[PDB]
Amino acid sequence: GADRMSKWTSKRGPRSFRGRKGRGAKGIGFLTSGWRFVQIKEMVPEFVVPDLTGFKLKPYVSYLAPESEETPLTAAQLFSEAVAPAIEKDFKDGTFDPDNLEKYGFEPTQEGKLFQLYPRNFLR
Amino acid sequence: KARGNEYQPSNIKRKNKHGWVRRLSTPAGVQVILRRMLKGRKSLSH
Amino acid sequence: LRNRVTDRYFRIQEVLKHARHFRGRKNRCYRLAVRTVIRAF
Amino acid sequence: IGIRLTLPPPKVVDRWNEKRAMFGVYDNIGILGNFEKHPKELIRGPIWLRGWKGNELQRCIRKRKMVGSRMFADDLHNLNKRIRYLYKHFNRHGKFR
Amino acid sequence: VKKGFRAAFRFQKELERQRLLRCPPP
Amino acid sequence: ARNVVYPLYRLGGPQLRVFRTNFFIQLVRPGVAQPEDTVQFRIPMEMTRVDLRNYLEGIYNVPVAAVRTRVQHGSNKRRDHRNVRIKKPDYKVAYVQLAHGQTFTFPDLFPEKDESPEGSAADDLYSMLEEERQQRQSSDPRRGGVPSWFGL
Amino acid sequence: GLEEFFDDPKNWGQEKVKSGAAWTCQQLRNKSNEDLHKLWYVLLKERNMLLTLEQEAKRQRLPMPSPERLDKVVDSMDALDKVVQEREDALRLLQTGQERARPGAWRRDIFGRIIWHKFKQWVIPWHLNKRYNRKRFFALPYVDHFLRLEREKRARIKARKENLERKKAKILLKKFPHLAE
Amino acid sequence: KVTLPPHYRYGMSPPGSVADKRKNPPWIRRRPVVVEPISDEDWYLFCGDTVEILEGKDAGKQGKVVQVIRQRNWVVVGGLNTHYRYIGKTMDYRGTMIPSEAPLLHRQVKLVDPMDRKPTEIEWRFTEAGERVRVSTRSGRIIPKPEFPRADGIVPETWIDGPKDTSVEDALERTYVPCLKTLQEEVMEAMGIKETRKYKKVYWY
RNA sequence: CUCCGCAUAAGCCUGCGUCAGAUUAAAACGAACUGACAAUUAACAGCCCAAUAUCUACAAUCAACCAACAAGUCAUUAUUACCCUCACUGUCAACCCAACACAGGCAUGCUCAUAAGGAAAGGUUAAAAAAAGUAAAAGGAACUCGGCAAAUCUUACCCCG
RNA sequence: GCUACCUAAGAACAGCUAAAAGAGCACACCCGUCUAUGUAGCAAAAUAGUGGGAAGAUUUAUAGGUAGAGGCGACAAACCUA
RNA sequence: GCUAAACCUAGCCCCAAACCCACUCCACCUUACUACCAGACAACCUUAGCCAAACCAUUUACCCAAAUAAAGUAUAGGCGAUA
Ligand SMILES: [K+]
Ligand SMILES: [K+]
Ligand SMILES: [K+]
Ligand SMILES: [K+]
Ligand SMILES: [K+]
Ligand SMILES: [Mg+2]
Ligand SMILES: [Mg+2]
Ligand SMILES: [Mg+2]
Ligand SMILES: [Mg+2]
Ligand SMILES: [Mg+2]
Ligand SMILES: [Mg+2]
Ligand SMILES: [Mg+2]
Ligand SMILES: [Mg+2]
Ligand SMILES: [Mg+2]
Ligand SMILES: [Mg+2]
Ligand SMILES: [Mg+2]
Ligand SMILES: [Mg+2]
Ligand SMILES: [Mg+2]
Ligand SMILES: [Mg+2]
Ligand SMILES: [Mg+2]
Ligand SMILES: [Mg+2]
Ligand SMILES: [Mg+2]
Ligand SMILES: [Mg+2]
Ligand SMILES: [Mg+2]
Ligand SMILES: [Mg+2]
Ligand SMILES: [Mg+2]
Ligand SMILES: [Mg+2]
Ligand SMILES: [Mg+2]
Repeated sequence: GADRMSKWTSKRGPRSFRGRKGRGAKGIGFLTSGWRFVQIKEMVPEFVVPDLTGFKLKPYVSYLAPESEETPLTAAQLFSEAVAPAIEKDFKDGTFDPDNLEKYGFEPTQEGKLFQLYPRNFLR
Repeated sequence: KARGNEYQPSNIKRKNKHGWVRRLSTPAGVQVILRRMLKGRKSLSH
Repeated sequence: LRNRVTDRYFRIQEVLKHARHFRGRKNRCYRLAVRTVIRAF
Repeated sequence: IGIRLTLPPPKVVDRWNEKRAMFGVYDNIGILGNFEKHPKELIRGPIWLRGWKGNELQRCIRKRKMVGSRMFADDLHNLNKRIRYLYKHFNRHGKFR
Repeated sequence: VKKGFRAAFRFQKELERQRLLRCPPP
Repeated sequence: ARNVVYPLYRLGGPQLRVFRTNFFIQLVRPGVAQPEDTVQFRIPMEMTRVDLRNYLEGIYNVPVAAVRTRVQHGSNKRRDHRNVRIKKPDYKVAYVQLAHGQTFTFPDLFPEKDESPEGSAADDLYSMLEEERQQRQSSDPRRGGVPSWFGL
Repeated sequence: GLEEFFDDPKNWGQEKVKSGAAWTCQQLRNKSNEDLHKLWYVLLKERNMLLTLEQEAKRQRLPMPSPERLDKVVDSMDALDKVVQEREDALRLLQTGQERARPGAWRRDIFGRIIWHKFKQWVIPWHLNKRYNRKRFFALPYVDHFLRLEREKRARIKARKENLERKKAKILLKKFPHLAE
Repeated sequence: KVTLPPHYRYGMSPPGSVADKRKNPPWIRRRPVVVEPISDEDWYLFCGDTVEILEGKDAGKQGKVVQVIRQRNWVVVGGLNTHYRYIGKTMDYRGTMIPSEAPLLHRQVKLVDPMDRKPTEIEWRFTEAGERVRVSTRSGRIIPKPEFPRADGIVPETWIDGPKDTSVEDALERTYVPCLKTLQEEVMEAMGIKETRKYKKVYWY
């Protein structure tokens, strides 16, 4: 006699069922004796809003802007734009070595970094 | 006396008797879920 | 090949044309008119 | 009621298309070709029905024997049940014994 | 819809007869 | 943020920071009488009151004192074709109290003054319809239904 | 403050409001990360304003002055997200070589279906997790029949689709004789 | 989005309109209209083209196409092949009779030759630069596609940037220097936020 | 009239709030039917509590006298670890289980006749038969299988357990 | 999730005599002796009157357990979703 | 004259050929679709009957890798049904 098709939410069931279910909000703390909630400021997300004073860009773009070709950024393109000039310069100067790719910009291990590419330990 | 009211609703009882975990606990319930998936039921478990 | 009857109208009319001066439903209902038409003949 | 009130669209049959024009060609292939090929080899259709004829039970048995391993589960089950029913009907029921 | 042309033709002729009866020509 | 995997937190560790948040809110007119310093918003489920307070204080620089949130449930009673229930989406209603005695009132976003200005544009078809209707006259009873086109 | 949630008071009540084009992927690539951040926040403010205006229009039973502005803002924000994601993916491929930022694996479920299981963040090792161990990532030899039945059902669907397409092509050729050439 | 049903009969009205919804209800199921499968490379009738009506009501009059419907291979000319309908009719006001054009199939209209007002046959031929243009088979006459009003209705010449419209120079100013750095790191360094506590290892499974 | 009523629990999930229509209510405007728009804001409840050893014989019944048997819901200590805070979910209604706007079923706290909740009669006439009541001359079980029903609120027995 | 039995932790039982009660009268509450009505009914077992129990082998809320070549049964060949 | 009647497509069936499925983001084995703590629970084992033998008890065909033929031959069987 229960609507199986309907979505099972926190508004259905007894008090325990209603209290043990959430709407998807991330936790920002933990419970301790006396049903007392302790909040963690670090677990609470902190918005990063820059200063918009003097920013010349606007939500819309004038229709007089000329059309430009679309080229999605690739790993090879990024390497050519960033690391290739320095690598070519060092190779021509003779200072190139196969052991200082980290000096050129390579990251051997993501461990020990605040922002890690894989696994991603940072938010958008 | 008067019959027809044999179904007394209870969410805890319903979920315990018929549920995803209850079905997957035993191989027979897994087969029931498989039959429902093959038939195309929108609701596989209570 | 599925075959279906298409001239049932004419088959019914071949009997109902003889049952039009009767009284009641035995001049327009085939299952009732067919028995009276045979008796009339 | 039960009869259309309008004439159906006229039906035109191309009596001289390629298929009707070349129907029956190469039927006497064995007779007029030193019997290299049999006329039954020109029949196209089910693999179990090529130069063979029989009743429903024989057709079902032949299909199960030849392509039974390649059939779907439901189709094979239905074929087995049909074979059982046909066996019972043809060996236990009827008017002439 | 049933396959056939003879029944439709015969019923069309009967309908034409009925139309002539309903609207007699001069 | 929404539909993202929050990094797991351990004792100590860094601070969880979001740089490009995808939480979009909308200031809705309250349907019932509210205090002057009270502002009502509609927000997604994944947004908490603390997150809303930080959002307002960091993006719009609005002083916030107290936030109270509730979950509003949409109606699933409607039956469309094929007798299938259609679910109106649920949302979260948030009430925010201004933190320095400021008062907010929802403005009239559709002033009749601007909606009916002196400068207006009329379609050619509409103007033709209006002119033709004005030119055409109702049939006088004394004519008795006789057409009023023939000059004779 | 709270004024940013509403459009310009002069523009309030206007039937139509002029707007420009939406930022393209190449234009956003031409800009730096900080510029993209600031533009994202500006677009977020504009999107909030447009959503508020649309909701108030629905409340007052009046048409929105310009619905296309919301679509343009959404497209611009999606393009910005695409550019940022492309940059992040390229950097990840260079530094580590992994395609995806979230670890995952190909696992067979309890129903025998091959799925992509995305790993979750935990504190205890994998073997010490009672709830994780309660999950089954293998299929016992009683699901083969159901897998075969599902495969046969999919084959039937595909055969029906192909046969219907061929019948439609034949009908089209019959109606238009000149399509034979 | 106005998701079209599997069998949605197109007509002389834009999809997702009040007229279409008064017609084309979600519960309607009509016989499909068989349409000749003209490929994108075979359709030679565009908006603004001056075509001559053949076999139609006018049967010879030349007019400009005002609307194209490739779903049913329809091109509608302006002021030609018209039937009279009462628009804006009320209980007493008979309404203003106006002529509404009926759609014409591709086979019923033939594009006129710019060289000679007589109709011509279109053959798609690529130019030296690779631009495929409609060439008259009668005398090798190039038929350029007529210019049509822009989709957004904004003329580039008659357009002044608004308060919320970025200028061309600002939109084209490239300030992106590629580097092996993330947006989060760049924003952190730009704004001056400094973090010293590292992210400890978490088990992924 | 008041069988109740109010609130919680359980159950259901927007199911008589506003506007624009009136299909429809076992008549009919009401609106419970259609579309759009609003809403229920935590203090009340749910969601709790580090480890290793260790402690816990003396009922409740106003718990004081007696009085029991069926022998009873309602405790710690030692050491180590431990600065940090107010997150999330339920809050609507004339409502649940019985195919129904069903005389049925439905756990608690308060009220004990109400401060809260409702209307037995669509209009007319007053035939038969039928149903629920009131009153009855004289007799008072003569009725009937039987004092069945109704009224008043007896005595003496027998069989079985 | 009805019902037969059991398990864990709960709840209710006005007033009167005697108080020592598987005690008596008598409400809530449980059950259903007799009559009338109803028999497609209000109800696939009900309503009205009249009845038995009502501090106990009593009634009852919640969660769990016993599954058919069986369960369970103060044996009625009971009950195990009308 | 009402109620009505009529329609031609949606698509489906049998073959042939070819060995098909798989992950925008997020969530989903606990009460599935629920961001985030100390586990150890792990699969394998003759099918039986209806029915026929006019009851029934032994018995009673169920594709197992080439169409046909050998051949319903040898052979088995309450030497019966039948295999
Ligand atoms: K026989
Ligand atoms: K409800
Ligand atoms: K007697
Ligand atoms: K009842
Ligand atoms: K028998
Ligand atoms: Mg039922
Ligand atoms: Mg119960
Ligand atoms: Mg709350
Ligand atoms: Mg509290
Ligand atoms: Mg309330
Ligand atoms: Mg009860
Ligand atoms: Mg009152
Ligand atoms: Mg009455
Ligand atoms: Mg009356
Ligand atoms: Mg008397
Ligand atoms: Mg007597
Ligand atoms: Mg006496
Ligand atoms: Mg007598
Ligand atoms: Mg009596
Ligand atoms: Mg006794
Ligand atoms: Mg106990
Ligand atoms: Mg008492
Ligand atoms: Mg007693
Ligand atoms: Mg008593
Ligand atoms: Mg007995
Ligand atoms: Mg007996
Ligand atoms: Mg037998
Ligand atoms: Mg027998």
